[PDB]
Amino acid sequence: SLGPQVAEGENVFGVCHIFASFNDTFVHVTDLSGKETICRVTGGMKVKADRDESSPYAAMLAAQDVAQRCKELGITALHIKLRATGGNRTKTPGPGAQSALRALARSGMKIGRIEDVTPIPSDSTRRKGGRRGRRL
Amino acid sequence: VVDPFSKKDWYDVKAPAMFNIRNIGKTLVTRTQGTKIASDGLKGRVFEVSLADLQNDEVAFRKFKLITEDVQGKNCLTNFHGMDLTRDKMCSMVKKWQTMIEAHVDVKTTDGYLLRLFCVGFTKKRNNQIRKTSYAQHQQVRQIRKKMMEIMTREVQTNDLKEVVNKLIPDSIGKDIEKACQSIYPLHDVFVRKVKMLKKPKFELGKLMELHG
Amino acid sequence: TSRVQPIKLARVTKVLGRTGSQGQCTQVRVEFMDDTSRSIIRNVKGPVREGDVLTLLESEREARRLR
Amino acid sequence: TKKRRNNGRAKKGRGHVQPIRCTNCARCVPKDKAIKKFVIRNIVEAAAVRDISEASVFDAYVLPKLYVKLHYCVSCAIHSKVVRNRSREARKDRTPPPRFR
Amino acid sequence: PLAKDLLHPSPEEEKRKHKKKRLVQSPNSYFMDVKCPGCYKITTVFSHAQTVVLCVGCSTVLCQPTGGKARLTEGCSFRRKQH
Amino acid sequence: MRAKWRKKRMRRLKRKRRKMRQRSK
RNA sequence: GCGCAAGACGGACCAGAGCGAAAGCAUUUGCCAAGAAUGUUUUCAUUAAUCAAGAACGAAAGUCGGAGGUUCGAAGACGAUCAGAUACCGUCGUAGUUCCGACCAUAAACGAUGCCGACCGGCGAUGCGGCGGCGUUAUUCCCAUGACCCGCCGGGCAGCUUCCGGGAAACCAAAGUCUUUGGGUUCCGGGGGGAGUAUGGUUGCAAAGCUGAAACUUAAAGGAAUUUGGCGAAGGGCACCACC
Ligand SMILES: [Zn+2]
Repeated sequence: SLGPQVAEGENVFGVCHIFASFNDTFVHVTDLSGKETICRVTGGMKVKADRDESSPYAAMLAAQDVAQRCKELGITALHIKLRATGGNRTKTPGPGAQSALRALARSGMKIGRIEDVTPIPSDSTRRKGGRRGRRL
Repeated sequence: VVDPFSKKDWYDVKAPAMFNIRNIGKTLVTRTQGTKIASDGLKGRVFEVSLADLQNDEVAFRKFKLITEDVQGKNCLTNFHGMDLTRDKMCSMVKKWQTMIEAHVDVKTTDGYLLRLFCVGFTKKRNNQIRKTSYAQHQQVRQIRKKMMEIMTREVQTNDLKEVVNKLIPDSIGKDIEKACQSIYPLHDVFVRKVKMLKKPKFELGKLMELHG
Repeated sequence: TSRVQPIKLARVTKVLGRTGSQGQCTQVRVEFMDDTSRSIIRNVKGPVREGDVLTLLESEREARRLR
Repeated sequence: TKKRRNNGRAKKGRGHVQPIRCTNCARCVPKDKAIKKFVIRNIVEAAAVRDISEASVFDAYVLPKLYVKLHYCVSCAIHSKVVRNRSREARKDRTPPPRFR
Repeated sequence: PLAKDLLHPSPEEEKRKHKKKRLVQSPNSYFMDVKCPGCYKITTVFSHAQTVVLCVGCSTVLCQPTGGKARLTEGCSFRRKQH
Repeated sequence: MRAKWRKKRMRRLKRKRRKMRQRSK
C-alpha cells in the first residue's frame, strides 16, 4: 500500500489519461506500463445534474479527487495524455481538459511530458448522419 | 468496499546497456497466490518512454517501446520493441506547398528479429528561391523512394539489433539520407518515423543478459 | 475547498472600457505595491480615479468580458 | 443573375472532386468549395501557463501545440461568424485580413 | 505600334520569334561535323540526331539521343559549317 | 408549386392508370 | 493496455494543380497497352471540317443470381419537441452501401454559353518540353547533368486591367470583328398554361427512357438594374416615453 521511493531524493512518474469530449470528461490514471490502474473519476460523480457533465467545476472536482487519491497513495509526478473524443467525430477537445489540467496543477502535483494521444484515423467510414448534415 | 492495495507489490525494471539511464519508472503488481503467479503478469508489458529519460542532454522528441522478457525477483529485464516520434512533431513538420515522400521495407536482421522501418522526407526550399510552389515530378519521387529503400535496407540486414539501434540513437541513417539524396532534389527533413517489430526468435537468456552488460 | 487568500493591496494606473451585460462592470489595470511586477485585471462597480489605491482579498484568477 | 467571376469554388478543369465532411455539421460539401482552417492552439493559451511551467519537473520545458484542422459547411461557417458578407465593389478581394496576433 | 514596319526589322526580332512566325521562312537547326580525339576519320551529324551514332571504324560512340539537340561525347572538337 | 413532387405524384397516377388499363380487360 | 478477426476507405501532404471524350481518377510495388504537347532540312501527298442511318462509353438510385456484408442509412419500430408532427432530434432498424456478372440510359451530366479555322492590346504568374545567359549546390579544375535565378518559344486551366469593341444590363478578350447585316457546318424556339399530358409506335422481365397532341382558358407570364422599404441578416451609434 506504500512505496519504497523516498520523498527527498526524487519524485515518482506515472501517466494519467484525460478524455474530454463536448459532453463528458474522464480522468483516469494508471501505472507507467499502462497494465494496471490506480483510480478513476468522471465528471458526473458528485454533481447528479446531467447539465454539468461538461463544466469546469466537474473537471476541477475530478482533478481534486485524483489529487487526494494520489497524495494518499504517494504518486507525485504525472504525464498528461489528452484525448478529445476518439474516432472520426471531432478533433478539437472541449474546455474541460483545460480546467482539469489547471486543477491538477493547482493542487500541488508535478508534471512531466504532455502530449496528445487522440486516435486519429487515416480516414474512417461514413459519419453518423446524413448527406445534408445534422441540421437543426 | 475494501481496498485491494493490501495485495499490491512494488517492482522495478532495468534498461539495457544500449541506453544510459538504468531506471525509468515503477510498476505496481499484485501478489502471488500460487494459482495466480505474478511472473507472467510482468511478461506482457510495454513501457512507453522518451529520449531524455534514457540518454543524456540532447533533443528529445522520440519514443521507445520496451517489453520485458524475464524476471527473477525485485528486478525486470527489458529489450527493444519499437521506436516512434512525437505526434506533435509529425503534425508540425507537415507544411503547406511542400511534398512528402514515404517508404517502407520489411527488412530482416542477422538473427530472427524482423523489423518494419518507416521513413518520411520533406523537400527543402532554397534561400534564393522566389517561386512558392516547389514541387517534384513523380519519377524524381520514385527514384528517391528507391534510393531510400535501398539505403534503409542495407543498414539493417548486415547487423544485429543492438548495433543498428546504436546507429539509430543518433541520426546516422538520416545523415546518410540527406547525404545521398541532395544530388537529385534538395530535401532537409528526414526522420525514421516508426520502427515496427513483427517476429522474434526463440526466447533465451544470454542475449537478454548481454544487452544489459 | 481549503484555500488560503492572503491580504494583498492594489493601486490602479490605467482604466480599460466598461463591460457587462447591461454595461456597468469596469475593466481596470491595477499595480501592486507589495511588488512592482504583477498586474491583474478584474471587474469593479463604482467610481475609480486613476492613481487610487484599491482593496483586494484574493488574487488568483482574471476576469471574463461579459459572460 | 450570375453572381461571381468563378463558380464559387476551385473547380475549373475537373468537373468533380472528392467530398469532405463538416465538423459542427455533416454536410457532404466538396473540398474545393468548403472553408478550411489551419488553426494552431497551445495546450494552455493564457490561463495557467505559469502554473504549468512552475509545476514542471524538467528544467526549460516548453508546452507543445495542437495542429488540427476543421472543415466547415457554408451555413455552419456563416452561423459561427467565420466568414462575413461584404459589398459588390470590394467583392474581388482575395487578399486575407492582416495577421498580428 | 501604329506604323509598325514589317518589311525589314532587326535580326534579333526574327531571332526571338518562332521558326514559322518568321516572315522569311527558315529553320533554326543546322549541320555539324565532329571527330574522335584518337582517330583520323571525321564524319558529319545533324544537330538533332534522334538515333545513337558512332564514328566510322567502330571505335567509340559519338552522340546520344535527347529531346533537344544531341549532346556530344566529352573531349571532342567541332565547328559549325555553313554555305 | 415545385416540379419534383408534382412529377412524382403524377407519375404515381400514371402508374395507376397503366395498371388500370392493363387489368381493365 | 496487449493480441486475434472481418469489412470499408486512402486524411493531413492536396493547390483557383495534373490527366482523360465525358461520367470521373490519390498506399507503395511489378506487368501490358494507349495518348496530348515539345523537337525534327524524315516519310504518304489533299489523306480535310461538321455530321441524318447506325455504334461505343456513361455518377447515384433502380431490378434479376451468388460468397460476404464493418460503419452509415430509405420504408418501419420506440421516446422528447409541438395547440396538433405520422417533421427537425436521439436509439434500433430491412432493402441497399463494397465485389463478381445481366440490364434502363436518366441529373443544376451547367462553363445554365456547339465544332473547326483567321484576326484584333498589355501586365505578372503556374504546368510540360525545348532554348540562351550572371552566380551557388553532388570533397574545392572542366563537361553535360538534378535543383536556384534571369529572358525566349508552343499548346492548356487561368488571374488583373483596358470608353478596342459588344450587350437591355448584369458581364464578355470573347458572349468581339453585325443595317458598314454573307467563313464552313450539325442540333434547336416563337406570349403563358394545358402538357412532356392522352393515344399510337418504340426499347425494357422491372421501373420508365425516346417520339409526342387536341379542346378550352388566359393579357400577361418572364430577364436586367435603381430609389426608403422589409428582414428570428451582418456591422456601428442613440434614448430613462429603454436598461443597469
Ligand atoms: Zn457546418
